Amino acid sequence: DIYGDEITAVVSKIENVKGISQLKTRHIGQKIWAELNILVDPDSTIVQGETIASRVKKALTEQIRDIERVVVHFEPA
Amino acid sequence: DIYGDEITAVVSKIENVKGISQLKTRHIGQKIWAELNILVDPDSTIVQGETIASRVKKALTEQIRDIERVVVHFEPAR
Repeated sequence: DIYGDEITAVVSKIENVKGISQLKTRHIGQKIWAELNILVDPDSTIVQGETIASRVKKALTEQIRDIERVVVHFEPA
Repeated sequence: DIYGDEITAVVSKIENVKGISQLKTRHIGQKIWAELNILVDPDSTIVQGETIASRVKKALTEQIRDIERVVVHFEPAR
């Protein structure tokens, strides 16, 4: 959904992501350290999941300002 | 994320919390303001959810005295 936090907004537009099971953010003033767990099709390969995780990472780091750190883990839908 | 883990660790042991959907910590000096959305049984009532969420807010304020301020929201799991 695009009406929640900025990260979830970025991720709602990535077709192959079906959900975020867990979003953890740390804030020291404007600076953001993030850790996410996305849900992808459970019959995806592990390399397919990685690819999507990299896609999400890339999207987040260019679309969102003051990202110090972002890790994306993937998990079955 | 030191408090991240510490928070997750405490909530992990609270009966009827099925998961953490969202954790936000903000550093204000050397104290912490935290905001969590916890996962509870979808078939419980709202007042049972608020009961669980208050148990979490207390466990966290007590066990991590670095945390000045904590808000807990809840929402349904699967």
